[PDB]
Amino acid sequence: LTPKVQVYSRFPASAGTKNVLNCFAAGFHPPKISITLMKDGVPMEGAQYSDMSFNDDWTFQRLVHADFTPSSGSTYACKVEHETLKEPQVYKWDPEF
Amino acid sequence: MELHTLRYIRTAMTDPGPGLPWYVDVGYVDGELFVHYNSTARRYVPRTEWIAAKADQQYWDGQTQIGQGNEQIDRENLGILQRRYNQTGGSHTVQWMYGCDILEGGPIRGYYQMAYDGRDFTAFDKGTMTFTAAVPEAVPTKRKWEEGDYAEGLKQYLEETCVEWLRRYVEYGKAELGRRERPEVRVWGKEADGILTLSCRAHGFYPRPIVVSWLKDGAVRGQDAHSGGIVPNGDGTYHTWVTIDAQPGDGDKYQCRVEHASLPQPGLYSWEP
Amino acid sequence: SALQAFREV
Repeated sequence: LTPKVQVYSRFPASAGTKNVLNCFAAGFHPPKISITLMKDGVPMEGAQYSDMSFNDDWTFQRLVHADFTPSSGSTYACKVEHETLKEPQVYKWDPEF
Repeated sequence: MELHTLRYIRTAMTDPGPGLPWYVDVGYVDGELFVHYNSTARRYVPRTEWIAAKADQQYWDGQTQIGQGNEQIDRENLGILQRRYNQTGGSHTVQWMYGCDILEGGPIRGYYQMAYDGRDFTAFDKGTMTFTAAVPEAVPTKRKWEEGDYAEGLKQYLEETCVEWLRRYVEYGKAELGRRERPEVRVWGKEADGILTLSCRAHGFYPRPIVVSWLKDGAVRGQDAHSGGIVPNGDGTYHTWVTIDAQPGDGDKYQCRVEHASLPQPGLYSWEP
Repeated sequence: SALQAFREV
């Protein structure tokens, strides 16, 4: 079952203001998965991986989150690899500022 | 009416991935993660400040013993099930979910369920004191467990032990579980291909339930409106977003409404320039 | 408290 992925910040974002970038993958099976937060095509440092869980329907989910300060000049994304995907899938964060 | 829930889940995996534990085991009170065990650490650790503060070493050691016991049995179960399905290698998982719900302090639900490779396998039916076989391969498990008379002990756990502990946990974490955190909401718009997509995003709310609706002409508009559902932040709070597609130039006709326990009246938000 | 599984499948 393919992962369904959302990318969002803890707080509504503003340039130069400290925040947390989240990538949430859900609805997937098998549980093995690679989720990587990225800035300008480079992995973000300091990423933390919440305990893996699963929902009432047995499908697996994982949150990854990293402290960051969003910059206007940069693009942020989540790269996901899973057996159901022939190639890695990149999900872009919308800064909304 | 005061509702509370205690839920334990566990997973045993043949293929967790490089560096990762094959067995993971977590508990939830009112949907909030409070304990974690895995096969590498070989102990339970707290995941809320209230359980860390209020549980003593005997509690941790006692839970750790149960985790280690369950790890061992689920390792065995993975092997048993692979043989029953005539399977070697590949990716397989065993999952369990069980617990109890209380309403005004009294039990209203107790469940104990297993899945193999993501599909229902067996469940306890506490009312008939039997086990259900969801698939043909579960019929030998039903037989074994019914013949072994385990239903009495499981019923006692679900109606007594689980309930007594859930009452204790809700006391330990009463202030945290009952708190309210207000969402910070932002409306944002993007036009592409002749369509103005408006977004209403609610950041950082607790508790989890929320309603976020797009209005036009005073009326809730589910047509062309799409919710991402409710997703977690790192910190015990939640996030949601809802979009709606509009005609360019129609942005000021739409308003997002947010209904949440933290908000005595619904929040109303519009798209700024 | 968690429950120790009572028997293998």
